[PDB]
Amino acid sequence: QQPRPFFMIFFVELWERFGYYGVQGVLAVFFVKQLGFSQEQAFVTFGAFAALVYGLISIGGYVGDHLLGTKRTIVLGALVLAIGYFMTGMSLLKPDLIFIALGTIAVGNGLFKANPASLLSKCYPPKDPRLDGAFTLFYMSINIGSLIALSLAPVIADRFGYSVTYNLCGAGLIIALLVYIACRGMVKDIGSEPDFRPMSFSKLLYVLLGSVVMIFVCAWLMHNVEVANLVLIVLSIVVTIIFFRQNKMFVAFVLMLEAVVFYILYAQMPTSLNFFAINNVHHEILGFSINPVSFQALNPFWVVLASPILAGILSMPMKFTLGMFMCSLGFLTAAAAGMWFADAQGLTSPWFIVLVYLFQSLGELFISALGLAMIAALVMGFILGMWFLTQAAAFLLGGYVATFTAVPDNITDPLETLPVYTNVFGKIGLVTLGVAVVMLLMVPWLKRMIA
Amino acid sequence: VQLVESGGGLVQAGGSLRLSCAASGPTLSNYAVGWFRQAPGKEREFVAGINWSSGLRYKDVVKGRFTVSRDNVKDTVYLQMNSLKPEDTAVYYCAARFGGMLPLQPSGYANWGQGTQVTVSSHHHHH
Ligand SMILES: CCCCCCCCCCCCO[C@@H]1O[C@H](CO)[C@@H](O[C@H]2O[C@H](CO)[C@@H](O)[C@H](O)[C@H]2O)[C@H](O)[C@H]1O
Ligand SMILES: CCCCCCCCCCCC
Ligand SMILES: CCCCCCCCCC
Ligand SMILES: CCCCCCCC
Ligand SMILES: CCCCCC
Repeated sequence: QQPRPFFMIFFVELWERFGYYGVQGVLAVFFVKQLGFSQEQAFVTFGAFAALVYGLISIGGYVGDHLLGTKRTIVLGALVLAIGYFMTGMSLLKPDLIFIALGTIAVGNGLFKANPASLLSKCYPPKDPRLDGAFTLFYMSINIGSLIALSLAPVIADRFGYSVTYNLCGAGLIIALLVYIACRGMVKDIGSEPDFRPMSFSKLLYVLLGSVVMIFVCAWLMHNVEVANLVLIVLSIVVTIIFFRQNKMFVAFVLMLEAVVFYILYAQMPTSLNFFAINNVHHEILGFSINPVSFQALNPFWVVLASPILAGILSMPMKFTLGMFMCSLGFLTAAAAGMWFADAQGLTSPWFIVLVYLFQSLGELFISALGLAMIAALVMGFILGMWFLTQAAAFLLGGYVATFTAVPDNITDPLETLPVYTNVFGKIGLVTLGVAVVMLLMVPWLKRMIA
Repeated sequence: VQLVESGGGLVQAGGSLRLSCAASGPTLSNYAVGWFRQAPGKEREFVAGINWSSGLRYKDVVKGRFTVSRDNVKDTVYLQMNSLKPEDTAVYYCAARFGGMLPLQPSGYANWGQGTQVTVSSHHHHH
């Protein structure tokens, strides 16, 4: 149905996302159990990690377009990422390595992320109708890999340890690289302009020097989140100043602030919603026992099923509004489940968390899939930078918010933790409901501005 | 996923016994281990437990007599039972639940040992 390089890109993307989410699903638990962080330290450190992983995505599109070429940067990104995964596996021998290893993943992701999507776009003549379907299959590829990782990585870490789990993440990247190298002939006339000139070693060294610097800067910021906070606060207020000095851009600003709220909520899945499942949900569904950390896999699951369906079925601002109402309902469902539908021992049915993740995933399908695509319809480079900066800030803010659900390591009673989760999830849901209503009210004015 | 309990037996009132719980493939380290007991004609009741990060929970009638502890090297959990009394007679089970929580009812725990008989006799030596 699709060009042959599509299937190569599909499977490179699947395996790279497998590696990434294999780490992400277990990282907060690893912080708590293996490094002895409190839940608060683990949550804010995960927020810092997630912030850097996202903010650095801005680097890989530029490097691929203008410095080394899309295909060269896929190779370099995959190599740095695999090195990062093996470095994380090694951090169990050398605990002092952990932050450097996470910086290597962040920077490696930064170089890699933007480029397979770019490559896929070049596999089709410019107005080919199959483009939309191919990109929906690409998103499904991301989420099949993520589904497998979130399902299996906690089981693997429980049965064989973290060193094995992280080495398998590295192996998944190695197998993405082997499949890419094996299919190189399929994309011989596909690439950005630098792919077809010989590689400039001047630019390659600039990219390696800058990468290593960034790896060390990431390690420092993740170790000292209290200065990551001020770095991003001052960067945010300053870039806000420089956005305000320089009206279709104002729509980009309000949509950016709405996305910030969205990412605050998305950031809870590996932290507060993860530990809520650990502490206050039954670990059995349809009669099978499961690792509650695997509950995170419900997000890609619902995406995998719902992206085709919703592909078959207003315009820009109303889809954002709809997504925000869905996310609000996810957290209100969590709060309601804990408030009214718990056992005498403080535990709630896992079907309530299935529903939380359904709502949350529909919110994702309305918002993050369809955000910067028609933020790109309203707009440049400055707003791309501000976009990534503010969404990284969103992940830091999300870690801070998750700390309101943090449980001391000495608490053992679900009736003590249930009211904490429910108070926080309910207040998140009420604030997000308010935000969705103001979005609804502004939908007509924005939709005029888009004209 | 399967726990083996050991160390039960017959003891006189005021004596002591130590139960131990070991798991097979999974690392017990990620688990809260609760000890339950079922006396003749009653339901399983929570006795004592330790979560994955050394938090402890106890039934009121065994406090000051029972101690739960964990040897994370041997991947084993222990119940030290001192000042034993006849009404402590029961089948004892260890149960394991992932994470930091020790719920009171058996339905909170997915993995179960098979049970060890503990009997405490009123026997005392002749004066
Ligand atoms: C809601 C998402 C569900 C994720 C789907 C899980 C993928 C299947 C796991 C791999 C094959 C099963 O392998 C094993 O099966 C048993 C029962 O099935 C499960 O349960 C066992 O392991 C996990 C973690 O090790 C423990 O939390 C659990 O209480 C234990 O009983 C695990 O999930 C899995 O270790
Ligand atoms: C495709 C050509 C391979 C180029 C690999 C060159 C690596 C340069 C090493 C620089 C060390 C810092
Ligand atoms: C591959 C580089 C390994 C660096 C680990 C540093 C650990 C220091 C422990 C003393
Ligand atoms: C297509 C080959 C890319 C070479 C990049 C490797 C740089 C270490
Ligand atoms: C953009 C919101 C920042 C809030 C800091 C407390």
